[PDB]
Amino acid sequence: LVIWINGDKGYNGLAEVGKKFEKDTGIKVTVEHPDKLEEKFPQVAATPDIIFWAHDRFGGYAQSGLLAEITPAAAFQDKLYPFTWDAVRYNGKLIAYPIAVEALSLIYNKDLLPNPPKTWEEIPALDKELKAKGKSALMFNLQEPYFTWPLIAADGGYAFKYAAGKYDIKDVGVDNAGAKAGLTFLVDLIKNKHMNADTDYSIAEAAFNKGETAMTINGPWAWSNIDTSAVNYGVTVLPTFKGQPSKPFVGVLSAGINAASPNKELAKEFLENYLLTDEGLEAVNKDKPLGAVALKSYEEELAKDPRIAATMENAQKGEIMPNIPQMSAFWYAVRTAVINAASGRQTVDAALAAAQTNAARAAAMSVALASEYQLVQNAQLPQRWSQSARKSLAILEATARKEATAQMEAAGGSFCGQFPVDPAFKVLSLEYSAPNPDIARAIRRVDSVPNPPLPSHVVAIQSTAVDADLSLAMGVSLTPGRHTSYLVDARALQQSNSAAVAARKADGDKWGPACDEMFRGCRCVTGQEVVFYTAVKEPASLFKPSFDGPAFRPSWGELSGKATGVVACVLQVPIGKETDIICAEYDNLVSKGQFATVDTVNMTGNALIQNDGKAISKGYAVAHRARVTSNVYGKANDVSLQRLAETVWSVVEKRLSFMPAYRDLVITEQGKPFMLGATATNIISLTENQGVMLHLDTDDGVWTIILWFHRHSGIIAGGEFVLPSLGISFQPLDFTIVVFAANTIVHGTRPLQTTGKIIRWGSSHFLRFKDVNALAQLGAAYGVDELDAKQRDQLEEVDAANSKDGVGAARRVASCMAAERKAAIEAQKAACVRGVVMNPCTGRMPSLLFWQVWRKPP
Ligand SMILES: [Fe+3]
Repeated sequence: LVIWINGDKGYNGLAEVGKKFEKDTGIKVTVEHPDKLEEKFPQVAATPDIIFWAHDRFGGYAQSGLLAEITPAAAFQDKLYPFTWDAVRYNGKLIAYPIAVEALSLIYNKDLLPNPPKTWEEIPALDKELKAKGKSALMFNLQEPYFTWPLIAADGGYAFKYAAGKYDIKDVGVDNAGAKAGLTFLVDLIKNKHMNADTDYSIAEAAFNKGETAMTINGPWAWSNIDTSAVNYGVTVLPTFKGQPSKPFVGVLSAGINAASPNKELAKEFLENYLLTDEGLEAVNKDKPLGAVALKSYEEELAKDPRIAATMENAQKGEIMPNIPQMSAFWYAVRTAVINAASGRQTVDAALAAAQTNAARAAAMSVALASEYQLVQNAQLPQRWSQSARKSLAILEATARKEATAQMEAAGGSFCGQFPVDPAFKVLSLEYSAPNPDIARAIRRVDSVPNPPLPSHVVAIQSTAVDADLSLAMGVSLTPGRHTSYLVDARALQQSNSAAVAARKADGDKWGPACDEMFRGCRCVTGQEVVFYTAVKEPASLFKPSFDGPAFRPSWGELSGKATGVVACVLQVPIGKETDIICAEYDNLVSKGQFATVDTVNMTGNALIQNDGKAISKGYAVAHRARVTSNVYGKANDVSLQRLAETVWSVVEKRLSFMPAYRDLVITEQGKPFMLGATATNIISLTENQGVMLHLDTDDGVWTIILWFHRHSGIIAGGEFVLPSLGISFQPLDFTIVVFAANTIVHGTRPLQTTGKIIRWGSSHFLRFKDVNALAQLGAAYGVDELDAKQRDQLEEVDAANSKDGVGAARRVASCMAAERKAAIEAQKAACVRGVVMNPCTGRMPSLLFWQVWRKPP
């Protein structure tokens, strides 16, 4: 049993609970507190056995089938308050165990305020009295609607209408009279000087803990801090409004079991019998406060503390937070409404009118986007496969193999350019000659060892008929008679990915002994053109093929009941006109200073570096400046970048016809202007004789392109590109390109040592989706073509400020532009503007595309 829980909880106490579990049963409990837990669970669970989080996010996990249905006996359900069970019900089924209950309360300073107001209506009078002594009645975080909603909801008003175990995303309750009344009262307190419309979390928490305000509104997480102050304080029921209870949202900390866990009946034993007990929860409570708990017996003990009783009281008068993803539409719309109404930028009536309409609209769009993503993940390539076609293609491929074999006889061997290719050997070092100003040419194998065999989960395809089947179905067309296709068992690929990551961690995040051991089992494919397909078995996983898709009849029976997908392809580009163009643009952009140094690696392309406050258009800072300062042609670098991306993309697409289909599928109309030309590339890297640790990428597109070329002569040892879960590695020769699914295939580059002046230039062409989303969003807010003018303006205003009042005054102006840009992006992001299609579950692109289902019934 592996359990993840947040770092601000009592995990060591929960680890003690796990220790009492390993004594009675011979089962160890290991408790991690991973960072970024909110988002890291839905990313990894899609591909711990127990997860500890607020119930509201578990509805989303349930929609994605990341949780097990919990089946407690009605005798165990009686140990817990019934509302806490509603917290953990998605679509009629129980999806987690309730642990703790949490809601806002009224917190008051006893010395300033022995009898706290029962009602909101007596607060302005009470602020009068307090104002005499230079103190305020009430100060709380007005910036986040989680805090102001209790008041707004009191007289009616709700997020989404609950009915028949479901939230109706179309029925928003922001706009009614009850809500208007509540918000009107809130802004009235501001317009009568009682509350300051600027007050946030920190301001309110400072003021109360120093004795400047009599009351604050906060939750149990805040008690610790007050405990360190000179304040004598209580915690009580929230004030009523028009005689109704303030209605705060209730968050129920819950424990859900992973749907992909083999450990279901022994996590059920652990949580029902070792944590949900008085000694179980107290163990955890000693480590860290829980506030109110769901377990009736222990709650009765904690309720002896008035603060805890007050929490449960406010919780029972409140509303349980909807466990659906569309709460984000609700929150953003209401946050804007409250900020506007409180600043006088809108009438209360106008603010809630717009919030209602916007939330409804955004909630609808998010559902539309979820259904569209499914069609993206399930989309098929234009059909070229047929039994006649694959037979025809196999003949053609078979003819090409005889030709290549005759060429190989006539020439005395196999060659990639001038480099001798012999798969009996593994190329550990190699020599390049630079006889002219063109690219240095790979000429001679220097060091070698016998070439390791393929690992057992990777098979070379021998049959031309099978070659044809995959080629047609997968949009791959490698050099006829001069390539090798491989099939990789999908389960073993995922296991080997984890082993590779483990090795890199054990080596201390570098190429060390564990990575080297793996490398020694990697077979060399230097000088080869190859493709790897992974085959997913029908469940009857890291990869998500739809087994409801159309099926083809394979000539190979072993493919039946499986789906294939392209995970990697190595091309050897013949030195010529395209390599001239590509290499020239690198040289142009290097000379003209258009590569920015980053976290090392140089980058160029259509970035949006938000850390640069004054950035408001596509490209790195040097690119913004070159458009303005040039005295010949302002778009020159943009022309050079587009030719660079398009020439690489063209060379790749000749061989891999799925690539344009992937481009057309994932780039939205709003994203197209921010790609480099008609490609799926928006960022291009450049490295000089550099290795990189084994890793998966996370926030890139489905496939990434990597290329290399060489400048002077000399010898390179090491520097192989390694794909350890595919069991292969290679030295880049004249112009090697790899196209691969970098979010799902571990990959890295070993350190190099050189003799002579030789430079190996490496370059990744990839889709960094955050930049294209932010830019698509800026395009929506300002107009695509207006960005250049805005960039030109913002550069002048900042230079003027720097030229007039110094660096600090300039960075103040940048800071101003950043906040304005941030506001514009946020509003478009909330209106669901996107540059790319993304998994709403993961916030990432799909793990692969264009799965083909094979079935051979008899
Ligand atoms: Fe990478």
